[PDB]
Amino acid sequence: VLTQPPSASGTPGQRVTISCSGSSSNIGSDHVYWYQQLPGTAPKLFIYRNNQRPSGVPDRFSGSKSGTSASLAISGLRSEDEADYYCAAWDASLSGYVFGTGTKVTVL
Amino acid sequence: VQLVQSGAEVKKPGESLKISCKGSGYSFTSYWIGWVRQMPGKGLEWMGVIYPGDSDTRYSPSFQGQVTISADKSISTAYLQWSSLKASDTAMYYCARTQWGYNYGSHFFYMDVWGKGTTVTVS
Amino acid sequence: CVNLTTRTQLPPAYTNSFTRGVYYPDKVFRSSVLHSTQDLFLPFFSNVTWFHRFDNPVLPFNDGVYFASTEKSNIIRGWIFGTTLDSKTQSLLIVNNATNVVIKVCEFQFCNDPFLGVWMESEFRVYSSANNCTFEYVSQPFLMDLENFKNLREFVFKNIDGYFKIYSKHTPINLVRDLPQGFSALEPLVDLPIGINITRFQTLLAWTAGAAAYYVGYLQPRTFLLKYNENGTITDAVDCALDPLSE
Amino acid sequence: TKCTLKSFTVEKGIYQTSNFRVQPTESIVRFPNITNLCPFGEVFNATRFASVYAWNRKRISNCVADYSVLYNSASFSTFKCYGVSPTKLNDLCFTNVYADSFVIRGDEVRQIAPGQTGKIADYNYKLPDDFTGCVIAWNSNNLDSKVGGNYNYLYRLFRKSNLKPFERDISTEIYQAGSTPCNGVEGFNCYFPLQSYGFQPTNGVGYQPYRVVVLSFELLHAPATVCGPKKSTNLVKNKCVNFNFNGLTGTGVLTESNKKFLPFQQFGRDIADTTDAVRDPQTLEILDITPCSFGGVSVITPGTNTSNQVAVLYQDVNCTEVPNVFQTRAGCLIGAEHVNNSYECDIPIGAGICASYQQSIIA
Amino acid sequence: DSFVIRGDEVRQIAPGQTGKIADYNYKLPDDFTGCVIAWNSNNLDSKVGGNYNYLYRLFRKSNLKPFERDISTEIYQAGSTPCNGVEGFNCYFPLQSYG
Ligand SMILES: *[C@@H]1O[C@H](CO)[C@@H](O)[C@H](O)[C@H]1NC(C)=O
Ligand SMILES: *[C@@H]1O[C@H](CO)[C@@H](O)[C@H](O)[C@H]1NC(C)=O
Ligand SMILES: *[C@@H]1O[C@H](CO)[C@@H](O)[C@H](O)[C@H]1NC(C)=O
Ligand SMILES: *[C@@H]1O[C@H](CO)[C@@H](O)[C@H](O)[C@H]1NC(C)=O
Ligand SMILES: *[C@@H]1O[C@H](CO)[C@@H](O)[C@H](O)[C@H]1NC(C)=O
Ligand SMILES: *[C@@H]1O[C@H](CO)[C@@H](O)[C@H](O)[C@H]1NC(C)=O
Ligand SMILES: *[C@@H]1O[C@H](CO)[C@@H](O)[C@H](O)[C@H]1NC(C)=O
Ligand SMILES: *[C@@H]1O[C@H](CO)[C@@H](O)[C@H](O)[C@H]1NC(C)=O
Ligand SMILES: *[C@@H]1O[C@H](CO)[C@@H](O)[C@H](O)[C@H]1NC(C)=O
Repeated sequence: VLTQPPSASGTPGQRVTISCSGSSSNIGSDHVYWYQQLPGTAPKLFIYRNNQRPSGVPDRFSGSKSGTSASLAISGLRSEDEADYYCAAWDASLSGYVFGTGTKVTVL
Repeated sequence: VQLVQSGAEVKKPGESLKISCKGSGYSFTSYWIGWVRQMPGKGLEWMGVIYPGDSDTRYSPSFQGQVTISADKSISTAYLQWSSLKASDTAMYYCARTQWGYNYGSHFFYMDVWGKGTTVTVS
Repeated sequence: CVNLTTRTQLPPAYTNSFTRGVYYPDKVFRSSVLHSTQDLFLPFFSNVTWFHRFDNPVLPFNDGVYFASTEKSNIIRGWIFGTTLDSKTQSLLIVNNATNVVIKVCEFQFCNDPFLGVWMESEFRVYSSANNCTFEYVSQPFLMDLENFKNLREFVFKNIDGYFKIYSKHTPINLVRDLPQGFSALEPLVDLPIGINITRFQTLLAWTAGAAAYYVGYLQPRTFLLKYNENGTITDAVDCALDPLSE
Repeated sequence: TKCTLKSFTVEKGIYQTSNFRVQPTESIVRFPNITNLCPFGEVFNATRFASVYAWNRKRISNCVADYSVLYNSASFSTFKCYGVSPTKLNDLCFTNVYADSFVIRGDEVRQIAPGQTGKIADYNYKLPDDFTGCVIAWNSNNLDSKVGGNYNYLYRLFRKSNLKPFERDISTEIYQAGSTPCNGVEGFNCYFPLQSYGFQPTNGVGYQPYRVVVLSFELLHAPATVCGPKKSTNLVKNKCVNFNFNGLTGTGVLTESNKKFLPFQQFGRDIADTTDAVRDPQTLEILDITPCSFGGVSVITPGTNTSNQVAVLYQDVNCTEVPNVFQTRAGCLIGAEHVNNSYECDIPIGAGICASYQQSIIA
Repeated sequence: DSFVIRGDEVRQIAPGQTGKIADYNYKLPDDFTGCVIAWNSNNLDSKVGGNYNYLYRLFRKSNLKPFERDISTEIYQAGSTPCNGVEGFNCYFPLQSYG
């Protein structure tokens, strides 16, 4: 089970960081995927291999691993970013991809 | 790659229901068409995968035996099927095409593309 | 498929191989040297089976085969290689048809008397069912002229370490009824990366009969001493197991 | 010279003390310029993969292959290379590379190594005893193992005779282990020959799955298509260089050849069966390869009683190649003064030339 | 010399062996005269949460020479772009902490 703060908020043009805590079972092995769910839309691959970014994705999004916790940084926040930001990783104890508790970013 | 899944269903408890996940625009016979639940306004839960090519099945612990997920490689469409529909089972059910290559030994499972889901209402 | 039954049944004929069937054993240039190599070669003065009718029964393929045809109107079409050749096992079809050269290692359901027909080409009656194809290659399209002999094609067919190796030489010929005496080497044509089990072979020919004949010989494990000239061409050879003198 | 004899006194004579050799000044690397990325990643990336009894094979060809990714990887449990070493794999070009792929059990990973024995090695997949390759294995216990036990992967437990190297057996015949014909249907002493093993996620490392992708690199002599990611340089002729032609490496002088290579021949060998000619992989020019000039070095000297002045003879070396310079048939003699006066032979030089100290050294 | 290696890697700390530990962290000379004494320190140096104090250098420009200690903290660029000396794509700390 990946643990995430229930909300994040900041002024547009700032940089916002989101935490995602886990154990050594799940994040111990190259797993910090990130997908956002904008209202009424399906998630799609937005960060893979901890930080790698797909072609088709805005360049301002960069995250990284902090041990057994994940970290996502939206630099130069904009309006459209009200998207439920999901950190994912698959536990490895009985397998199973687990999504974090989800963070609803509010722009101020 | 434009997986066109299904519409929206409203059904009563105890009935049997089938959600199709139609694949198109890619080699649907060789990729994992896994499933994910999303209760209204909550986090995404993984459910399980099916390999249409060999009908191999995988489940999360919260679903193994609660949902029976199958595939149809001839028509290129994978099926999530309920043994028994339940009251709480209402959710926004997506189907995404997963990969699980080792990328030179680093295991990954990233749901690259997603359908528009299936809002299943129980009453 | 159509089973052709109007064929006379006579025993096989035999002839003398003389010194034919020597090929370049490798892909490295050497010159003014004598190189001793252990490989599958056609023995000198061996008994080569000689066919014309519509003569093409099923024949054995053992360690490898030496094949030669004497033609004036491109009667030879190709070969079928396999274990059963009836879609029960993986099979190889090599055909040089009116439009291209096709090599396929698909599972084919072959006819029990496969052939092409023809001066213009018309009939193609080699196989019916064909699926689960693993390798295919098609040569750049070309038109073959289908109408003493003039064209000699020599082939050695080997199946070693996953490769189907085809050797060939083209020369003028002027005999009516035999294989020439003299020496020539077969150059490599193509390295086919096809791991196909080859143990039996049949000849494809293209009503009336034409003027043609073909020869089938067999390769054996032998040591040969090969003579390379100034240009790296193999110009002579000794069969080390033929007689005490060659040894 | 004093060092050669391990003495501080040197007698009159000629001593061979070293070897002169012109050193290469450039590194000439020529590979085919086919920069299409080689699909190695797809053999490892493959979502599926075989079973040991029927081991999938991909023949990788016509590509530029980067092996840094394999070595720099931090994930492989076992990266054992027989015949070659991973770091130096980038330098060479291979005629053909085969990528067998299959899912073995953990304890059995040792078996998929040259000349090893066991069920997997004998009746399922046998590595040739002369294997040139890399056995790349990882702990695939979290992808190919299910809670209930995956059975798709089959290993052939019993065979009539051991499997020959690089031979695939897809036979489904029923194996009789008694004198009775078993009859081709199950019964006592009739059983299916592929026995399906069952993995669960929490099994011990002995029963944990270790996927393997043996890379059987083929080094036979022929045209080479798969290659290292190395960059090529301009071709330099008539100079001592270090060359690398499609995996063929050495030091020498490249000159234009008059040999008539056939269209299929890629390089040549001398009477000694050593390489002496190469076809450049980018332009189909035939080059002759000679070693860079070399020869023995002899020191012509009067004894340490008379002089510390010496002359040096470069044996079978030209005087235009080495950098009182006297060129003779025996080689280039520097430091001895050539005179028109003959005398009795004192210190032999060679080819009729002798040297003496008469004061200075003369030839 | 004293250090805490991982179990699978114990084989690497032997003469003429290869791996991450052997190449970029500690290399035993090929002519080693010595004894490699190792014990199962899984109950002293491992914590429930994962000890991070022990760092192994995952990527180096070139292999470590015998009995050479690298204390470098430079950021390792793995692309043509100068990574710029701060983290980003293809800039990462070179000592990756195992847990
Ligand atoms: C080839 O073998 C057959 C076997 O019966 C023999 O009759 C024949 O004479 C042999 N060779 C020749 C050149 O006839
Ligand atoms: C496809 O190949 C398999 C070989 O495993 C064979 O059993 C099968 O019959 C083939 N398909 C058809 C339609 O013949
Ligand atoms: C080819 O098939 C035959 C069966 O007729 C078998 O005896 C032979 O060993 C097979 N060859 C190979 C290389 O497996
Ligand atoms: C070598 O080739 C040349 C043509 O390039 C030819 O004139 C010459 O006769 C050949 N030598 C031999 C011995 O065949
Ligand atoms: C690459 O090699 C081919 C040989 O087939 C040659 O035609 C082509 O010009 C070469 N490219 C360059 C940039 O030299
Ligand atoms: C398959 O290999 C390609 C090329 O190396 C790579 O880009 C891709 O990520 C791999 N597949 C997956 C699911 O990542
Ligand atoms: C060289 O000197 C030694 C003594 O130092 C003497 O015995 C010897 O005869 C001398 N030889 C010549 C050629 O001068
Ligand atoms: C040295 O080189 C010149 C030409 O540069 C040549 O004429 C002469 O014969 C050479 N001498 C030897 C000993 O090779
Ligand atoms: C030897 O005599 C010739 C005259 O023919 C002269 O040119 C030459 O220079 C003399 N030797 C030397 C080393 O000068």
